[PDB]
Amino acid sequence: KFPKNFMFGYSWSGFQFEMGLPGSEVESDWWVWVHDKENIASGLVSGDLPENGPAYWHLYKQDHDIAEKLGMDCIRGGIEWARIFPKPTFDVKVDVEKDEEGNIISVDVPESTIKELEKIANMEALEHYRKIYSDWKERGKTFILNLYHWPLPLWIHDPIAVRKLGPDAAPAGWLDEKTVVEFVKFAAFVAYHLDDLVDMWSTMNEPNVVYNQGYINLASGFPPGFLSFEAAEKAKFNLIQAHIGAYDAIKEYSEKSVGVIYAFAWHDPLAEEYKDEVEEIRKKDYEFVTILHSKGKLDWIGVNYYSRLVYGAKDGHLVPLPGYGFMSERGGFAKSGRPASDFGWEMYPEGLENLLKYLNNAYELPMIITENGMADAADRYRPHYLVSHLKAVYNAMKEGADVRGYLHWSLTDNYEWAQGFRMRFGLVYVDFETKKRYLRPSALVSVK
Repeated sequence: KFPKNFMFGYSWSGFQFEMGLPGSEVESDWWVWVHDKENIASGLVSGDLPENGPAYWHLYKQDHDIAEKLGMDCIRGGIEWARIFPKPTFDVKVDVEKDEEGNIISVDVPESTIKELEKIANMEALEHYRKIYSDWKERGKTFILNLYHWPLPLWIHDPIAVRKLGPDAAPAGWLDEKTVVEFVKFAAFVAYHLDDLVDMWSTMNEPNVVYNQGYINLASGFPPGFLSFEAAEKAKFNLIQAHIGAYDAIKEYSEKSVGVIYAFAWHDPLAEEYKDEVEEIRKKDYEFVTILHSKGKLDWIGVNYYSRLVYGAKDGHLVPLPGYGFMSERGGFAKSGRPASDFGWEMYPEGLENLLKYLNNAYELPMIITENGMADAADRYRPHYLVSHLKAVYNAMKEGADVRGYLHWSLTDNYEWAQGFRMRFGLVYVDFETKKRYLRPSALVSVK
């Protein structure tokens, strides 16, 4: 048994879910990126398109109904910046204070600025977000809103251009210090308008995945797809600012818990001799969260756990080894003998149990499993994945970890970014031609 107040649910993100029937469609850096001819042709993206997705924007009522009757009481979803401000906000001026080193101290966004923003915002789309959030909230359920889930406005980031001409030649995204301010406006705008429907906030989702995959692991098919550690560091730095600033903006219009949602790989030493060196890596990997903790800008943490990384020696440097964790064979078995998801991600509930105790000891904050699931078209392993991983959470809690819920990823199949639709994470299958929902048997583990 889990505590009386422990929430069960799921999570969705705008890009992967909203689009699917005409009307839905929204220009963003990511959109352009998955439509780019060069990218599709070179195999760097699936060539699947998000406008062929599950169409949640229209079909949210059914999905909610399904989740409800599956006993779910909490959803964590998003709102898409590029959907709310298709047109730039730069001309709506705000007073911004900076120190010597070039840090952000404040960004005043009064009620009047919100009104000036209403003029150029898509209030049509905002109203639709209300309908969607209300549909769930008025059922007497909990909702968590996450402000950023990767796509940016085209007027913020043009990844094609950035890649061909370099960041000085186009809207550079999280490389332009300007982008942080505009995001802050966005945060305040959203707080002001939607707080009545939100129980808890998250400034952003997996920002570590964004800066690392976009500017270092080119193989990932993330934008803008060019190699530079300096770029990565800079993007990381501005994402930290964006969080801090958005935290202050939400607080100025809401009295609720604000946190962040983060990609927590569990790191494991192949051999006992590396144990120390691997803990050093844990620190570096989670540093993003460590930082925000130390500035007092985290009321809670969104844990997103899937698999692990195993480190060993190669030609003298210590690196993450193939055949383990996220680097296992797709639809096969890791070296450990654990099976892997269709994404080639090892099944490793142990990691989550270890992780939660690590994060509780390190931060002593309230946590929610804001993402946990697997790509399994066949529902071959999902049922065990679920039950094993819930057991892992339950164990961590017994040893003192403060965990207030679990949100699976996800209710329905959706658009797994550069991998298209071949990665299906849903407890509910979706026929992307008919947009029809059919539950996988694993969905009934949840009816409990």
